[PDB]
Amino acid sequence: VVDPFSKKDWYDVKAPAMFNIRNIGKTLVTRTQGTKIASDGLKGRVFEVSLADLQNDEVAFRKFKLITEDVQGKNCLTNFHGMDLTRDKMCSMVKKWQTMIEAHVDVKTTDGYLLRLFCVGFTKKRNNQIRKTSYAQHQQVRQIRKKMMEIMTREVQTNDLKEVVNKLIPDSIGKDIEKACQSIYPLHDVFVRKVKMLKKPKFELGKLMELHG
Amino acid sequence: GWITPSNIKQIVGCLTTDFAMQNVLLQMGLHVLAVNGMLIREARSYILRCHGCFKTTSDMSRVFCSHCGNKTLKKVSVTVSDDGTLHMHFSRNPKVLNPRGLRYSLPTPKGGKYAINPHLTEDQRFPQLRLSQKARQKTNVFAPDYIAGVSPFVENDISSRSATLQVRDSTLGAGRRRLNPNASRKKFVKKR
Amino acid sequence: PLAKDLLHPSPEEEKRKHKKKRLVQSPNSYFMDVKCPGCYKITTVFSHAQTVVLCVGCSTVLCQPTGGKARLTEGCSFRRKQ
Amino acid sequence: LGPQVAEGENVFGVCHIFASFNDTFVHVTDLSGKETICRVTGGMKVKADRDESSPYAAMLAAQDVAQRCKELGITALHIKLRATGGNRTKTPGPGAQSALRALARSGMKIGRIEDVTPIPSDSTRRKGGRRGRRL
Amino acid sequence: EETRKIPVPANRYTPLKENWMKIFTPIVEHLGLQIRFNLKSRNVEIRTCKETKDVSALTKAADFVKAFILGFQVEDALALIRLDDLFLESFEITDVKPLKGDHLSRAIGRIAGKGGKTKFTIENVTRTRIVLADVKVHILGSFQNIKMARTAICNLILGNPPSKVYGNIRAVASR
RNA sequence: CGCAAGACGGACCAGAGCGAAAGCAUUUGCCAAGAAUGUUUUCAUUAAUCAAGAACGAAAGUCGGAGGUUCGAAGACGAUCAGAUACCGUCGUAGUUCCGACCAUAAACGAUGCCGACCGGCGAUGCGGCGGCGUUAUUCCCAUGACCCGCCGGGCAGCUUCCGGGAAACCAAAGUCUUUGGGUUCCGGGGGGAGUAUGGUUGCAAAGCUGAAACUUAAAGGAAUUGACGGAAGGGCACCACCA
Ligand SMILES: [Zn+2]
Repeated sequence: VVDPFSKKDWYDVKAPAMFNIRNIGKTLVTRTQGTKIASDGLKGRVFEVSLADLQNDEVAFRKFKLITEDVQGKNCLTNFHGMDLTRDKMCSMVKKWQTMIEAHVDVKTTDGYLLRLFCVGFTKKRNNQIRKTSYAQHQQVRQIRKKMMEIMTREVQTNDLKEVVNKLIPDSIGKDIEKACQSIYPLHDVFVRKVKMLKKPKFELGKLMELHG
Repeated sequence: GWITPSNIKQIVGCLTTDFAMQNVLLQMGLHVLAVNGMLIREARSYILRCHGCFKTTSDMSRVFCSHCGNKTLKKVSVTVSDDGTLHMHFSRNPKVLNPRGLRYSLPTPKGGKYAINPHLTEDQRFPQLRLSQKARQKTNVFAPDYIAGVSPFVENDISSRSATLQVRDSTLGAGRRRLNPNASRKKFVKKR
Repeated sequence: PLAKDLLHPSPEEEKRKHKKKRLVQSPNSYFMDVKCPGCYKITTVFSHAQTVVLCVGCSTVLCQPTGGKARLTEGCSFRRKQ
Repeated sequence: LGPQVAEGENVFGVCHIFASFNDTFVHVTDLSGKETICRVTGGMKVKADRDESSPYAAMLAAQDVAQRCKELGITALHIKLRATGGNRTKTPGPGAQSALRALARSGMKIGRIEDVTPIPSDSTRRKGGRRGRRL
Repeated sequence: EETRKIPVPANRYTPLKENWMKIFTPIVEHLGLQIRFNLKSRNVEIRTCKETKDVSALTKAADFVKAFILGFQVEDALALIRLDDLFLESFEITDVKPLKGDHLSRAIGRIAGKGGKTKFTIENVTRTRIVLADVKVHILGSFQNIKMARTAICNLILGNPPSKVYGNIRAVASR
């Protein structure tokens, strides 16, 4: 009986200021049906946006996640929520005759955003290596896992999100660990494979306004 | 560097596409042309120098040497100008300069109709082992005279004694030749 | 094959073998003679040393115990006792 | 009615192609995914449960939603292609691979092909026995 | 201009360099598409152009360069460009029955046969073409030709000898 | 998009490693063990194999508790066939999970006791050590890792071979055996009856360990070789086949 898309509306998603592109798509929202507010039904959605759909000089085997927190007259003013890699890239990296090394740390930001960072780094066959295998002994792996736990402990702790996200976008963190682990066992593809989001502060409007402009 | 589908045709003198022909010309200082109507200035190709007896041949097809007869030919890239400035990138990298997978014991020399000696020289008399012509041929699936009859692929040869002796293509399985003999093969393989 | 004088082996081979498996057992370690540069005192340390040989008047480590041979410290040379 | 957008600028959506062994789903959503735009099940078209997981039933579902997609201004799609995963098979079937090629020619601008299959790291007991099951 | 990209493993790299006229020519000519192999990401990546005629000239080009990555022969992969409905179904060899150790490696011996004779047979009688990776079984054919390619494949790798499989194909191949 | 409960630790995962054997794969910390390598440290025959006896012992099973996601013997349903209570699917108890006791069997396998000696090669790999031109850790100062070449020792494995064996298949041990003796433990005597009966013993039970005879029978069995026939499939030929 009822054609429901006459009862809809159309909002715009707009990225925060770390990225070149801001308006990156649409999002359907049913209007206020008296009781439930149309802004209320929008207030928590996540957006699995890639990298080259946000910053143009960049390779898009990475992703980001973004919360429509505020509804300000047909704009989704959008926060940072999380980060992970493309599963095709993940399945591409895990070869056989090398070693997978991981670590995970729970770090706070300076502004109350509790993060859980992950790390993935692989051993690297040398450019004169003849042995098919490139494995690190288990104590070498516990060394490398500690610096992986060390480097991304300080950098979220020292900073806030607007500086942390900017470290994520060229993966400034993972390029540090690559140089910092050459002396133990040379690594190959060291990334922050995934970043979770554990807790948030009380919500601040003007923090988000300054996070856009 | 894309392809941008025009560039396949963009990939007094002479018109030779053989580098053994093109090498001798520019060392005299003889500017020639090609199917490209412009003259030649750059000659980029590959030759094979014997790592054993230091003997370069312009042939890229052979894998055994012409002077010493070993498998010590290695890939050598050249760059020849119109004047004939021979400057050759000898790849100084010990992944190629390597004695690793080079010593292994060989089976007894076997003589018979179906013996397979492990291809040492370029001309020792192998027995005539050939594929059956109903197996050796692939599909010319381009050709539109194609609809009538059999399955959408080539029929596999399960009948002949070319298949029972497991005769394979000499080009097929070449990546297993590059594997060193003394390695960790899986416990249920058997090659040729 | 089949023709080897075991009375007279070649010494490089005899150096190459495991120390118990020679014709007659001759071990591989020796005595180095540690000359610490800071002091003047000649100290004699075993080549495959275990736990730390200190300097007497200087309280200075001359060697650290690794697996097979001991590692010296910086600048401390040695002279092999013939 | 809908996205009042200039013509060089696409209005992306997200299409969920769920494969099974009994049917295939085609499911066009928001970029968030919380609203879907239209869900046409692969066993809505063919009235034969034998043919419910057909490539042909996949074509008929995907043509009837790119009709509905183009109806509502969605000119482009990011495709989250999906198996059943978990304990059972991990790779999406040809009935998912069919509907992909179906709404490619139907005028939808196809962007990123995404493999969202539920994969376990380490799962519970397989539904089959120790002896095996036909698959 | 829209594009597709698709990865490569390291054992499938050297087949591309051996076949970079034969994968090269039909994509660029018969479909009007542009093809690269990004070595900094090691992916094969094609895009459309102005000379791209068909709307789905790209989609059936991706599956051709997918099937070559999945180990299929070059010529036998070419018909994905041409024929309207060829497909592929991929397997985990342990998705049917939990083999392991050498009981896993004897599933490969049954499903290959001596000299490939069992693989060569099921391709002939079920109008398909299959490729065995280690834990992975990839089949390529029509849908009903696929649906009775899995069952000859599934029933080799839960115990039955090839002769009971050879008999039980042709009772279904009659229809 | 959240919340919860329990199991699981894929890919990495290798003819790699460890453990007496069953067996063992998320990080971190703690608790004690262990081989191998290194030794110009110590004791100076302290040993090898082992009836009695003892610890551990896959899965399933039995009692208590706790926990009950997945899967699931039994059981209850619903379905194609001349026949089916079977090959199917839906649920699903016990169990699969943790803790405390029992229980002691497996195609527990290398279907191959343990210790020692001798007897052909060849590289690869795991761990430790030794030596060395080189390249990278931003070079460099020595470090120390990461690779690279070689050597030693003990490992898991290969590959090779007219060593010698073997009924042969095959084995570098299954060799050094009529030219028969290094030391030592368990254990077989044509095939069934039968691992049954009875007795003893352990256990709550299930069962485990030990274990016959009367009687019956001319074979049973092992390797290797040729066919036959296919309700097995394809290639070649034929107007006693087909197409036109
Ligand atoms: Zn030569």
